[PDB]
Amino acid sequence: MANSKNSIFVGGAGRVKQTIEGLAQSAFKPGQLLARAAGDAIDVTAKASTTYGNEFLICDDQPQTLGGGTDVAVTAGDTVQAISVLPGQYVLLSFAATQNVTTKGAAVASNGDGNFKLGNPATEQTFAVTEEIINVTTAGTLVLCRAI
Amino acid sequence: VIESRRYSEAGRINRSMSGQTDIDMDKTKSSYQKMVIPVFDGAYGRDFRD
Amino acid sequence: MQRVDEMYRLVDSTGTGEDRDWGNQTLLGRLLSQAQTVSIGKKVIESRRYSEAGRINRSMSGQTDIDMDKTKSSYQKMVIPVFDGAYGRDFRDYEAMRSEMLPALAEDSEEIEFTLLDDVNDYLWNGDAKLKVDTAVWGGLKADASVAAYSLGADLTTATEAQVVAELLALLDVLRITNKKSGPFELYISPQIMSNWQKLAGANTNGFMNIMAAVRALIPEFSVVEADSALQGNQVLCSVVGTRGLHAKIGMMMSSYQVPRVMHNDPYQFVKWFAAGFQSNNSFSGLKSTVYGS
Amino acid sequence: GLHAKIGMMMSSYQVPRVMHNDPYQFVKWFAAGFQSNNSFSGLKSTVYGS
Repeated sequence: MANSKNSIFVGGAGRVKQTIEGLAQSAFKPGQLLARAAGDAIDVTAKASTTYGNEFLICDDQPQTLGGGTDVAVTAGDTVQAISVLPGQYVLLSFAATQNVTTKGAAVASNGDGNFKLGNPATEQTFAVTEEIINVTTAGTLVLCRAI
Repeated sequence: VIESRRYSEAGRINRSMSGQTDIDMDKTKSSYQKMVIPVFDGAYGRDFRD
Repeated sequence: MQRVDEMYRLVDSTGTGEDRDWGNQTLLGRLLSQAQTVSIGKKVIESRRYSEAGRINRSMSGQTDIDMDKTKSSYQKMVIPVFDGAYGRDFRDYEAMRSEMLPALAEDSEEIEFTLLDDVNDYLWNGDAKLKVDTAVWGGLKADASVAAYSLGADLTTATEAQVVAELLALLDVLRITNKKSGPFELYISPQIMSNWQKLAGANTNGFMNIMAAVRALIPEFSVVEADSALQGNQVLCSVVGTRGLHAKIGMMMSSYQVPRVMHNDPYQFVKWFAAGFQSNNSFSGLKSTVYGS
Repeated sequence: GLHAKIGMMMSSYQVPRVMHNDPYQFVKWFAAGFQSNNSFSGLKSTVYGS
């Protein structure tokens, strides 16, 4: 595989990431959309797809010295290190099933389950823009996208 | 048990005509494999009068 | 050190990695060792090939109108693109792995550097219709208009010893006959064909000899016969290397540096970059110099 | 590739006799283990034909 996908923040050689720490509530996989809640705990979003004003908050992969990878789920009830995405960076998202990415530059909406999808940019908040031409069929595949 | 570490391969590369576009980073994962050490034994023996 | 809850196990974190392939970069290892080094910024290079002309009359006396003509010219171009790649870890991890003396950075500089060369092969052997200045595309060694296309008739994976040399000379005669080129040629084969050229001959009924010992005994034109992993199946390639055939020009040699850390929690990052280009020689009229088999 | 690790080399001893009619007995024991190598991707190193 010439496109190795073992780091969820691949967005330039001079751009550092912005980290939002917090507590866990469930066991999600790295690369999914999050939403902070009451107390100081983070979990999956579970908001509607047609709701604006959400912050671009994805789950960073955990450190190598804590048993973390791009497919290892997080341990519940602990400190999950996340990423707030600035506009103009590339990040590996995680799409849903049965959608093909044909052109580099389509709009990336947010599904209600914590994954992303190609939606019409007239009724949902556009988070990012596609940057890789692949076709996915299993829910949970990593697709490169630019956050602008 | 005796364990041993086998790491992986990584690297992303983009081709540029100008030389100024955003380049890509990666890192090396790791995993382990393990063997096992059991014990074998056997004996033999005769009586006293024989 | 050795929590007594689990003190049965034994670890030796030294790592192995992964070995590459069989005949991975044999062709590119020869081109980049004979390459000419140009300055960076020169995106296009050029060269000239003149022609042949001249009309001639004959008589018994000599008093006839002597004719005259001259020689035209045309130019051939290449292109120099830039390749790059990077790698990096965080701050809390690398200070942890520095404690137990795990070399987790030198097991990337010897690893991205392999992937940097390995995506030159996707440009050398497949090309790209993305890097074009005026008309200097490259297209790839199996789709270019500067590469002679020749269709094989017999499958070289199942054929006998006799049909191999009968269909290897029909490949070499698209360089000696219909393209007028000379000099020592060299051949590059698939990994699968190099397997099947080890089996029983079928003709030499004295002892046991293999098909590879027949090709380099009947055809001594082939100066170098190696395997290369870029081909797969029933496909071969014969050409000339050097400045008068398939050649490469290096823009900037492979260098590496470290992005400097400003704050105390700046992540470690390193960058490797490289720039070179490929072109095969053509004559003025259109006499090619490389043949790609099927 | 295919390798072995020996826990304890092959040794032998005699169970000692206490009374005058204790039977003669001897014991041999041994301990080792086997494993073939395996990469990260699953690129193996041994082939078993049929």
